[PDB]
This record gives sequence, structure tokens and C-alpha cells, in this order.
Amino acid sequence: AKWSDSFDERTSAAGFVELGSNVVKLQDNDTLVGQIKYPTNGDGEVET
Amino acid sequence: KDVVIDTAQHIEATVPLEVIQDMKATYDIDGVARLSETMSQLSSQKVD
Repeated sequence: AKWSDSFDERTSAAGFVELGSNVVKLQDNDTLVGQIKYPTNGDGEVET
Repeated sequence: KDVVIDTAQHIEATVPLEVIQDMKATYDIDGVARLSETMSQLSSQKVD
């Protein structure tokens, strides 16, 4: 997924987050809830 | 934590009578056997 202030860790610009260990799934046949912490900046390691 | 079992891919093979007859006549290879084991050893290699 990609936010509007995101950081890639793959490139070093505003890109997608290759999110792992928080991949969201079909919980009971329709629900798709998820609590995601994405890295805002790689240098100062800020996250949101 | 939840476990969901997917539906799988259909490994299929057509058996025409215009194909199984002559290919068993000339080269004496089987149609219902060489395609069944090809299917069985493709789906067996697909899991690993």
C-alpha cells in the first residue's frame, strides 16, 4: 500500500510500503480490517 | 488466528477419439495414461 507521505525502503522516495507481518485478510467472508504502521521517513525513522 | 483453505486450479486434459486411436496405433503410446500421470505429477510438483 502507498500513503500520501510514505517511504519505500526499496527506493528512497515517496513510494509503496511492502508491508509484511501485517497483511490483511478476509476475516469472516467480507471483513477486511487492519491496523497498519507505515514508515513516514527512513532517515529520522518517523512512522504513522 | 484464522486458517482458510483455497479452491484450487483445475488440471485438465482432453481425450479425443480422433487422437487416442492413431497415436496408440503408430507409436503405441497411451492417451489415458501418459496424460493422467502428466497431470498427477504436475499437481504433485505444484504443491512442493
